Amino acid sequence: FQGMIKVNVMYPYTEGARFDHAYYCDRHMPMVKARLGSACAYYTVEKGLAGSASGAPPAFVAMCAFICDSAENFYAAMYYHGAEILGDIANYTDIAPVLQISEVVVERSDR
Amino acid sequence: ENLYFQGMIKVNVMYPYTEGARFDHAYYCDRHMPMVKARLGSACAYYTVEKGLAGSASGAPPAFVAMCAFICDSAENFYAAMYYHGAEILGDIANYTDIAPVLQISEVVVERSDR
Repeated sequence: FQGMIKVNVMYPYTEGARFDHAYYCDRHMPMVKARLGSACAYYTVEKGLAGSASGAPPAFVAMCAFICDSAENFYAAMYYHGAEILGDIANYTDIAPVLQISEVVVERSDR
Repeated sequence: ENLYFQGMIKVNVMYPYTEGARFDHAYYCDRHMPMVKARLGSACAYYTVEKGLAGSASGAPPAFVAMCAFICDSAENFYAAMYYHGAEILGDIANYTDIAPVLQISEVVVERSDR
């Protein structure tokens, strides 16, 4: 695909499953972005709070997104730096994430 | 700093991909989303929209056919808008899809890493 893409990493919520949010934001993500370099314009991070119903847990305990100009350049970066990136995951979680690549339709409505 | 969480939130609406199911991406983007934003008013700073292309596996479909996010300064303001306008918002979903979305509220930890 040619155009702006959004690579989503979405960790499903499970009661009692470990997800070290501080490590994820403070250590892991900055390292991942440093290795990705120009292959990612910016990243986003979020912490799940709730689902739709009152007291419903969120579907995902945590999520991130990598906003990139080229899907090809993103995958090439993930291939080359995969040992190091994948090797750091166990330091914050054992959850296997849902992985998706999407076309950015509206990056942000106000711009 | 604060006694309870009252920071920036991200409201995620995520439509699971279902083989052959209907999803009018044009209506969703140019009719539905601008209407939802109009009803949220100042409760939402901005919204985002995306179309699923693929999953991790080669030729694998995406988990979600379409996703959006409403970035809001207050959860309480978002919910107030949903009490006043949620009936209308939900009533419009049938005009572009029969897929029941998954809704999630998250704390924005990093809004964008380059800012």
